[PDB]
Amino acid sequence: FTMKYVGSIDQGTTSTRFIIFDERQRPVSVHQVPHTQHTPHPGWLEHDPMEIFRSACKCMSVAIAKLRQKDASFRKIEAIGITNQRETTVAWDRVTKEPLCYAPVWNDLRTYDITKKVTAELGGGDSMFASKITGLPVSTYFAAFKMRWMLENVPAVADACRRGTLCFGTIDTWLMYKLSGGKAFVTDVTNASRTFLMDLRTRKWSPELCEKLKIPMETLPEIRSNSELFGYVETDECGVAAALNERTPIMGSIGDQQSALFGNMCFEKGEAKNTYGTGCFLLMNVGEEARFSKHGLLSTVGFQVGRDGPCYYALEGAIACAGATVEWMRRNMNLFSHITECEKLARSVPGTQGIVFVPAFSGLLAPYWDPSARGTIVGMTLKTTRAHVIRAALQAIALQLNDVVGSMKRDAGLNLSSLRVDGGLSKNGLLMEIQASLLGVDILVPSMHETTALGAALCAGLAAGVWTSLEEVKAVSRRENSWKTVSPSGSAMEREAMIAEWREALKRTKWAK
Amino acid sequence: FTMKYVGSIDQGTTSTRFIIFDERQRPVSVHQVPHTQHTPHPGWLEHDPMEIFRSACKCMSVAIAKLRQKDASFRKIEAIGITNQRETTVAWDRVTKEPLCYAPVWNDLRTYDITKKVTAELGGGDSMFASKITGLPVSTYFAAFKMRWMLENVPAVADACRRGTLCFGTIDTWLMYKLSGGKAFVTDVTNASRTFLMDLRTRKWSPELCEKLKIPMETLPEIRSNSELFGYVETDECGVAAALNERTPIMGSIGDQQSALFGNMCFEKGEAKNTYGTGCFLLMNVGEEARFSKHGLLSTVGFQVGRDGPCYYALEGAIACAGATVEWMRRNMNLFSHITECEKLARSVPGTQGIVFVPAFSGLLAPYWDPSARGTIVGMTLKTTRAHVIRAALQAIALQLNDVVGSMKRDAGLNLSSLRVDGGLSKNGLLMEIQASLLGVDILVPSMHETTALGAALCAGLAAGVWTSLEEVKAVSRRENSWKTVSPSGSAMEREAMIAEWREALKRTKWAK
Ligand SMILES: Nc1ncnc2c1ncn2[C@@H]1O[C@H](COP(=O)(O)OP(=O)(O)O)[C@@H](O)[C@H]1O
Ligand SMILES: Nc1ncnc2c1ncn2[C@@H]1O[C@H](COP(=O)(O)OP(=O)(O)O)[C@@H](O)[C@H]1O
Ligand SMILES: Nc1ncnc2c1ncn2[C@@H]1O[C@H](COP(=O)(O)OP(=O)(O)O)[C@@H](O)[C@H]1O
Ligand SMILES: [Mg+2]
Repeated sequence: FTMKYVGSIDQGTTSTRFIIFDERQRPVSVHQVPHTQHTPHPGWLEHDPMEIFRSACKCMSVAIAKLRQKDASFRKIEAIGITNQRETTVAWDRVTKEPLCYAPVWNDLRTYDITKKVTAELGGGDSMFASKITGLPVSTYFAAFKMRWMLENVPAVADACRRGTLCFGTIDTWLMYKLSGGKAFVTDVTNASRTFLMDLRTRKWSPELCEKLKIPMETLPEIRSNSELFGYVETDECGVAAALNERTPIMGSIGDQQSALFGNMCFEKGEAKNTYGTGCFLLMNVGEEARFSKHGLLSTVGFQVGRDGPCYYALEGAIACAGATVEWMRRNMNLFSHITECEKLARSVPGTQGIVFVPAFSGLLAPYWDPSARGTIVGMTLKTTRAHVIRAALQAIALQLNDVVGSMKRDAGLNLSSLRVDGGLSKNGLLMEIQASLLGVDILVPSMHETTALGAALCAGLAAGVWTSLEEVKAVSRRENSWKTVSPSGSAMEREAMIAEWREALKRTKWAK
Repeated sequence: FTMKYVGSIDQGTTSTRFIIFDERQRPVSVHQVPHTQHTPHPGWLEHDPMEIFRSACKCMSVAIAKLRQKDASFRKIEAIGITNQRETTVAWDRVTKEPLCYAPVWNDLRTYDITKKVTAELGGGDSMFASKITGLPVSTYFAAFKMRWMLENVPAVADACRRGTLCFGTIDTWLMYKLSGGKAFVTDVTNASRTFLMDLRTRKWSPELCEKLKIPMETLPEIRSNSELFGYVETDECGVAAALNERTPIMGSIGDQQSALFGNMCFEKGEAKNTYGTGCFLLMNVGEEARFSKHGLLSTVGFQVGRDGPCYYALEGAIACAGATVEWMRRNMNLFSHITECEKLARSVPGTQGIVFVPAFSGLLAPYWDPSARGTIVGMTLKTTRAHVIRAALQAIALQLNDVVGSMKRDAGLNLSSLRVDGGLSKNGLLMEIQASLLGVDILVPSMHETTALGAALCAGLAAGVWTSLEEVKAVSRRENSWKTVSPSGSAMEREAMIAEWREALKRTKWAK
């Protein structure tokens, strides 16, 4: 009979995408719509919630139209999954169905003042004071502090709060709310874990933290798993309820990085995913028992398939400048013109030969949180060329991830089994070879470019019966979607010497204000 | 009354050049002939003395032939001045009139083993043991150690020493010897001050230093001033005498850096010159009393006009990578296509916005000696561009000079009156402006920049009576050749910030070994 299709909304920081998958886990139809990156002040970033909603709607109707062209028997989508940029918080009124203000992005720094105040007055100076509850440090990124800011600075948000019509929610909630025409007010365990308001292990809202951070629990949605019935697409914007035909259940919701972990089949303990973009996030599945960090890392939910399915937890490490570093060498420094020359020049030299380039342009994150760190090159002679500098940048990305991986291994008591990588820099062959040799792990690069989107589609498809088990999911994946493997090709001393050289260079990165 | 002309032989590390000046101090003819750069062993550099002499004669006959084509008033050259690469030492036989080997160049490093031996055995671990006598530390550069190497390693030189036919001479002596047809064996006070054999206070050879270093006084020439009769040109090697037509006296001899000091009219104490070339050589007139450094700067003779005349001393400082940095950014780093873009890109930004680039590619010299220092960049953000790196390099050159100048001012017990500039990077308007703001003195840019050649021509012309006083020399210069004056135009906090950043960066430069 006809193919079963699963649709995935991939709502990213810069754009929204709807991707329709079939039973082969193959992306058969795609549409993308970008949205506005509002920066009203320095360090501020916010998105127009209604623009994001309309973008998703357009993506759906266009992708549906394109598929019916390829398959005329395509009448319905079995279920829809959502995957989203995390932490970004929307504030809306439950009567007008409208947002009270623009949504502060995960990246936004406006919450700095509140962040300081929380650590000092509630944490007594310790930013890790609630880390055994949330798995998180006090930071500008997490949803709670953005909520507090909107209560303190936006009169309309406080007006909705004082009346009792205020709703707070991350992008998954907002989308599910508007897609349902105001009928659903829900969130998944992964998104909820990024709010600073959820107990990580019990996966329930914490009244202790909600009251301390002055957030009314009346403004918070219901927490569900990643794979179950969330609601139904009940909106004719932009003709989506029509474009859909059979009434379509929303059955998947999962944070973007977690969706990548899931979509790359990282089901076992020690299986990890590094998602490349401007920076990169590294997530490792640490098993069913939550692991807490002594070395800067985040403790988060990996995935939970079903209301009482096993919850797999993860450790998370972020480094800020990856793809941005390679482009920096291009648009800012003129080291190359085409991004194909980047690897060509880097491979044209036997080594860095004395130099180390620490591309800490936005400070040191990884495990060693040092906001004073800056971009720095040491050890240069007159024999130093752009080729050695580019290769040093590639070595640096590898060494930075090694610092994260090392920290993850110690925090989890678990070796990195294998590493999946996708995104802009996963194409760079030399970077992969250096990373594989330095980490001592196999690097798997998916030939299918839509593994982030696939995660939410897998969550929905499992809930909708398109796929019946993770073992079937894995079997279909192996049959349909190939991958390149990059194995270690370096020596033991070659690694130790490179790290020792790296450690010496880090000492000189401090620059500060 | 007829037009008067003075010739200048400029014998450098890479080429020889004859420049004819008229009485207006205008360069009216020039020809350049290179000589072979012999590098038999790594770090070694050697010059064929007969090739250098042949080149000098070739340069003279061609430049003269060129002049009479375009100048009907040119009849003869009144006098010839010589200016030469210092320290480079020639060993020749007094009977064959030919060298026994090639001449080790000033930057040649074959004398390292001997230089460590002198510091150990004669100095007692102190390389400054004869600094109060010579003004120099024990170093590979200076002639005495090259002479010693020739007696230890070259059998012909050791053999000539036995018979009493061996002559040691710096380039001024070798040329003066061969030009005269073996009739003159003399050196000027500036060139002699670079042998490690002259006493600064007496301006004579030190019997004790000759005794200690086993260099017989039979091998050394007679020390004279920079301006007087040395001899006559009595050779027709490349048709030179014929070109000269009339008999021509050699009336000027001065080391290349001192010649720039003289060419730039630094006749008064407090007046300084800097040659912005591949590296920087800073010379400051310290007066009629020798001033000694505690910052590793060299004490030397600046000039002496006339037999036993007033002897003005100098302090000398150098930086390794000035022009070499600008070129390095172009070829090795692709920061710009060719020379003109360096200034334009650097000017396009108001400042360096936090970054510091310390181009210590071959260590730090000046008042902070550190061979372990390497090329370093600190403070980079994603806002940093190639333009910022270029401007930072220019700032770094100026900052290094500021440190050298400061150290000179303290030891000499005098303020910097003004800085005259030449070399090539003096054409960079922004570099001059930054330099002026950092120093707090006006910077003088001669529109006639053949200043090194001018010094020897002035020396010869003063002895020949073409110019009758230093006061008239300046008057002619002021009337005929226009100066560009660059006044300090910075902010107290901007200079304060630039120096403070520079200071921090220097601490992060240690790397080598
Ligand atoms: N082996 C297959 N079995 C069933 N349907 C398929 C198969 N291959 C392609 N299709 C269908 O053909 C349409 C076009 O997809 P296409 O771009 O060819 O997919 P792919 O490139 O992944 O094979 C889609 O609707 C897809 O479901
Ligand atoms: N139910 C199925 N749907 C699609 N392909 C299947 C199925 N069962 C087995 N296969 C096999 O999986 C392989 C992948 O097919 P397909 O995705 O069409 O390849 P392509 O990359 O050319 O699109 C084929 O060799 C096919 O025989
Ligand atoms: N001390 C110096 N004086 C003048 N130019 C120098 C010096 N050192 C390096 N240079 C560079 O060499 C070029 C010409 O100098 P030149 O006198 O021909 O060198 P050399 O002394 O080796 O013959 C200039 O463009 C300049 O950048
Ligand atoms: Mg196909």
